Order: sequence, then structure tokens, then C-alpha cells
Amino acid sequence: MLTAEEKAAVTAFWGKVKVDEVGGEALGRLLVVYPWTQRFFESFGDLSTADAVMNNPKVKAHGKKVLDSFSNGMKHLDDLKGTFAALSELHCDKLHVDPENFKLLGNVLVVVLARNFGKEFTPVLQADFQKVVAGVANALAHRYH
Amino acid sequence: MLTAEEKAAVTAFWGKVKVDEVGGEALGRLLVVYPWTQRFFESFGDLSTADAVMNNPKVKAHGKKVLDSFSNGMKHLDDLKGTFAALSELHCDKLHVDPENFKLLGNVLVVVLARNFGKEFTPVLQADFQKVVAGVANALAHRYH
Amino acid sequence: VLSAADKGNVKAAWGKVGGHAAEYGAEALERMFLSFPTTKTYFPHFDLSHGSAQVKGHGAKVAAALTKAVEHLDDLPGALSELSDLHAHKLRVDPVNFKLLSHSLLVTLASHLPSDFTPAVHASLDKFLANVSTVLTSKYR
Amino acid sequence: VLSAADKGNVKAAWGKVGGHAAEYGAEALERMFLSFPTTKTYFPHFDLSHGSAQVKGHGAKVAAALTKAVEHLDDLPGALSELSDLHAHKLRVDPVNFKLLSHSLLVTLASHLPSDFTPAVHASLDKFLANVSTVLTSKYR
Ligand code: HEM
Ligand code: HEM
Ligand code: HEM
Ligand code: HEM
Repeated sequence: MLTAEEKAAVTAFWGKVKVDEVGGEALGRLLVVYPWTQRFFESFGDLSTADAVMNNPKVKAHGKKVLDSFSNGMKHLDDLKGTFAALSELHCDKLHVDPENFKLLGNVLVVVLARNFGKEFTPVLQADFQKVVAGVANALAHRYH
Repeated sequence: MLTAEEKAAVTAFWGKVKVDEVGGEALGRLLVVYPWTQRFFESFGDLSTADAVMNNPKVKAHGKKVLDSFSNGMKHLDDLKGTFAALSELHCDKLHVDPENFKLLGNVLVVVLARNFGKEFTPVLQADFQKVVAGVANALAHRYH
Repeated sequence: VLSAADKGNVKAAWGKVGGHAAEYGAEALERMFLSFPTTKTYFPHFDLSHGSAQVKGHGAKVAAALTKAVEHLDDLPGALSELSDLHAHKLRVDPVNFKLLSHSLLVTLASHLPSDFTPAVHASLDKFLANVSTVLTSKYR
Repeated sequence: VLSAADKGNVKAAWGKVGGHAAEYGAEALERMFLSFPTTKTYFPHFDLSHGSAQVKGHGAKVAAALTKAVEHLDDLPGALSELSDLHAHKLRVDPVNFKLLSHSLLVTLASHLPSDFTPAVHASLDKFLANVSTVLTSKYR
């Protein structure tokens, strides 16, 4: 995936990410910014306004799971495919989520990192994270290939 | 990818059809329908009008080569990755072609097959060809991942 | 935006479809469902087998909507107001799926109208379907 | 296409950008070039290294076009007429690339306006940049 040195840059930075908040913000922004994604979360209760989405405990709780999943991929950058296996079958063969949405969530996460980390989230660092999220998206979509 | 049934169907169809003008029509239609694709073909001459594009001898000649590549793909359906690995690097790294365009061309090809081949190009057979062109497009995009 | 030339192409092509609009609408749905199985999950309440009454009836409705659009090419957003609310707000249709149905429609039209489906006409129809798709995906709340 | 609420959000956010528009456009181009290196190929005789005056100068021009668009939300096609011919007909920019620049702009704005870049504002800005992108890609023909 990334060069040894790119991995090092990403690893060091990822340490600072708050394991809770960021996932919930990313998932919540996906649902607000791209409302069709709400179709997949009918059991999550009230998603009818931006405020409702963002403050939904189920969105917050689920966002944590996705971020923990990203954190997990960050430890296996040279084998994202195997790492996102049971997730790829879930998302593809069971849920039928179009893979375009994997790219969109990846990009929302990047926007969220930017909002939270500001000037520390440099163009070079962000470029590294673009490789990572594209890796994760591609790994998740493998069951369609 | 394809079931043995789907491979047998695709192979029997491709065996019988007269396709020596199909590739030129498909490449011509890409450049007419999605005109940004013309950026990549400046050396081909007059692409100033739909008629100029379709009757451009260079477009017709290149299109045949492109279909020849597709037919080669058809003979190695078990190994589209290895078959297009070299072409993938050429297109992605040297020619700077965004991988979305591989999908657009595969779909134009399907439209061309439907136009040329009438009732035998059934919904079932067309769906098999969708699997083929999706496979070719994925194999060509590989050096992106 | 559709050019006047595009509008001419769209209207003439739809005239060629003539009495087969509903039939082609049904075929386009079938081709969408078989080629892109993900789209089937929007219709869990349908029998999706070949020739099902529900697919036939739905193909006719989709076709009638396209007919309405063709008669209203100067103002698509107005013409397709109710349908946009339905697809975007109620049904939460993923925008990618409009590209899938649009391609399926082009395949159908190409198959049945091979002399009429010139490159210029193909390009105009593609723009028409994209613009219908843009309108049907333009509305949130 | 932008709703009244979207137009409000876009105008308020761009107000917060204020005199930093040129700086943020330069940063967004930089992030685009670094994250998506094939975009560099549209600028073959630019030095695109960090701090390049050509990146700074071009950033200012892109930001100026965006400011013009914010001032003309009821008529993007007309306001961006010259630019759509340049990008779609002269330069034949692949439509993917507008998504890449739009994302880079969202990243940059989120970085610099974290207290202003709410989910609702993010959604409005996303729609604005998509609509700018639509206009800039409307003249391939
Ligand atoms: C791209 C990166 C993504 C990651 C890392 C990710 C991660 C996860 C994880 C870790 C789970 C829990 C699975 C389990 O416990 O077995 C999950 C479930 C789920 N994901 Fe994703 N996901 C991603 C993309 C998406 C997208 C883009 C959507 C929707 C548009 C989505 C929709 C869902 C749904 C509906 C569930 C089940 C929720 C429930 O009912 O419990 N995912 N995902
Ligand atoms: C079905 C997917 C595609 C296949 C199988 C394919 C195959 C090929 C082959 C075999 C060649 C070399 C032909 C020769 O020997 O001269 C080639 C060249 C080329 N392709 Fe593709 N290609 C595909 C898609 C595309 C797309 C979508 C674009 C751009 C929009 C593109 C742009 C080019 C260019 C610029 C060349 C070099 C032409 C030249 O020599 O000037 N290709 N392709
Ligand atoms: C050219 C684009 C489209 C047109 C013109 C169109 C048109 C229509 C029309 C006329 C109806 C009937 C609405 C009513 O009862 O008033 C309908 C319903 C519906 N459409 Fe679409 N549609 C389009 C795209 C799509 C796509 C891409 C999908 C999903 C893959 C979709 C999914 C549905 C669903 C699930 C319904 C409800 C059907 C039912 O319960 O009977 N539509 N559409
Ligand atoms: C938000 C979307 C965009 C805006 C508002 C925008 C704006 C502008 C403006 C104002 C100019 C200068 C026009 C002139 O010289 O008179 C320009 C030129 C140019 N743009 Fe864009 N642009 C956008 C997207 C893109 C994208 C995505 C690309 C390619 C990846 C691109 C590539 C170019 C190139 C190659 C030039 C000419 C630069 C030169 O050689 O002088 N633009 N753009």
C-alpha cells in the first residue's frame, strides 16, 4: 500500500484521532451530506434533520465501529483485502451498498480529519490518507469484483 | 466471474457475430457521446463534428485494435488481471486516463452490440456481456490500486 | 442543458419509439435487473421474473414519465416535480442507479431502433436521460 | 438547484472566507495535485511544487471565479459562460477532475473554518461545488 515511510507518517498521526467522536461525525456527515445513504439505516431511529442525525446515539455508536474498523485497517496496510473480508461480504452480498458510497465515506472521513486537526493535517499527510481510504474502499468493494 | 453457462453463452455469441466494424463504431461513439475523451486522441486529426469523428480513418483503425484487445480478453476470462496488467500501466500511468472511462467504453461497446445484433442480444446475454466489460474495466483500473 | 438540436433528436427518437414506449420501458427495467442485480433491492415487493405483471405495469409508468418529459423539454424540473420528491425523499434512490437504468434504456432503444440510433441521437438521448436523472436527484429535505 | 437554505449557507460561509479566498484556492489546488497526481497533467508547464507562484496565481483566479459564482447563484450557467467553454471545449477537462477539486476545496474549507463548517453547511457547499462543476462541464458537445 503505502511506502514504509508513509506508513510511519500515517501511524504517528492516527494516534491523535479520538476513537469516539470522529467516527460518529463522519457517519453523521455521510447521512446528512448524501441523504440516500439513510436508506441503509432505517432501524437507527430519527434521521429526519441534520441535528437529529448528528445527535443520534445509534449513529454515534455505529460511527465508532466504522472508525475502529479504519483503525484496524491502519494496522494492516499491506493487506487491506484480507482485513476487510467479512465486511466486504456484509456490505456487498448482504446489504448491496453501491461501492461508490465507500469512496464517499472515505472522503467524508478525510474532511472530518481536516476539520478536527486543521493545520496539522497537511497536504502531504492528507494525500497519505487519500491512499488509505481508497485502499479501504477498494478492499470493501472486492466482493463485487 | 461468469458461470460456465455464462462463459459458454458469451463465447458462442462472439464466435458467430461479424464484428470487424464494431470497435471503430464503439470508439467513435465514445468520442462523440463523451467529448472530453477526445483530449486523448489529438493525434487522430479531425474530431470537430460527430460525422468527422465517426468517419475518421484513425478512429476506425484504433477501434479495431481496441476490440482485438477485448477479444483477447474474451479468450482468457479466468485471468483478466494478468491479461491487461501491461495495458493498465500504459493507460493509467502513461496516458493518464481516468478509470471511470473504462466503464464508459465497456458500456458503449454493449450499446453497439445491441444496435448491431438485434433480438439475439437478449437481456440475459447482455447481462453476461456486462460482466465481461466490468471485468475488463476492473483489470485495466488495477494499476490504480 | 439540452440544446435545441438535442431536443429535436429526443423528440424524433421518441416518435420512432411510437407505440412501443411501455414495452421498451419494461424491457429496460428487465435489462437493469439482470445486468445490475443491486437494483433489484428497490423492488422487494415485486415478482421480478421475466414477464411479470408488476414489471410490465411498472415499465409502462416509467415510460409514461419519459413521454411526459419529452413533451416538456424546455422545463424538466417543473415537469418532474412529484417524481423527484418521490425518488429522492421517499425512496432514497442512490444516484448511481439512475445511470444504470439510463444505460439500460439506451441499450433497449439501440436494440429496437438500430437505424435511428445514430451517434448524434445516442449523444442527445444520453444527455436527456442524464438531465432527467439530475432532476430526479435534485431534491432533498 | 440550490434551495434558499443552501444559498444562505453558501453566502454565509463564503463571507467567512472573506479575504482568504485566494489563499484557500491555492491550498485546494495543492491538495488536489498531491492527492490526485494525474490532475497535474492538465498543467504541464506549471511548476506545481509547494509555494510555486503559478499555483498561488492560479489559486487566486479559481477563488475569484468562485466568488463570482457565490454572487450569481440564480444564474450559474450565465456567470460561468466563458469558463465552461474553456474547461469543456478548449481544455476538455475530464468531469472526474471537478469532483477531485471540489473535495480538495471542502477539505481546505473544513481545515480553516472548523466552527463554520457544520454538517448543514458542508452539505450546502457540496451542492454548490457540484453545481459549479455541472456548469463547467456543460459545453463538451
Ligand atoms: C467505507 C468504509 C466502511 C467501513 C470501514 C464500514 C464499517 C462497518 C462495520 C465495522 C460494521 C459492523 C459490521 C459487523 O459488526 O459485523 C458496518 C455495518 C454496517 N454498515 Fe458499514 N462501513 C463502511 C461503509 C459503509 C457505507 C458507505 C454504508 C452505507 C451507505 C454502510 C452501511 C452499513 C450498514 C447499514 C451496516 C449494518 C448496520 C446495522 O443495521 O447494524 N457502510 N460497517
Ligand atoms: C475496453 C477498454 C479499453 C481497452 C480494451 C483498450 C485497449 C487499448 C489498446 C489495445 C491500445 C493499443 C492499440 C495499438 O496497438 O495501437 C490502446 C491505446 C490507447 N487507448 Fe485504450 N483501451 C480501452 C479504453 C480506453 C479509454 C476509455 C481511453 C480514453 C478515453 C483510452 C485511451 C487510449 C489512448 C490515448 C491510446 C493510445 C492511442 C495512440 O496510439 O495514440 N483507452 N487501448
Ligand atoms: C429515468 C429515470 C426514472 C423514471 C422516469 C422513473 C419513473 C417512475 C415512475 C413514473 C414511478 C411511479 C410513481 C407513481 O406511482 O406516481 C416510479 C416509481 C418507483 N421508482 Fe422510478 N423512475 C426512474 C428511476 C428509478 C431508478 C433508477 C430506480 C431504482 C433503481 C427507481 C425506483 C423506483 C421505485 C422503487 C418506485 C416505487 C415502485 C412501486 O412501488 O411500485 N426509479 N418511478
Ligand atoms: C471549481 C471548479 C473550477 C473553477 C472555478 C475553475 C476556474 C478556472 C479559472 C478562473 C481559470 C482561468 C481562466 C482564464 O485563463 O481566463 C481556469 C483555468 C484552467 N483550469 Fe480551471 N477551474 C475549475 C476546475 C478545474 C479542474 C478540475 C481542472 C483540471 C484538473 C482545471 C484546469 C484548468 C486549466 C488546465 C486551466 C488553464 C491554466 C493555464 O494553463 O493557464 N480547472 N480555471
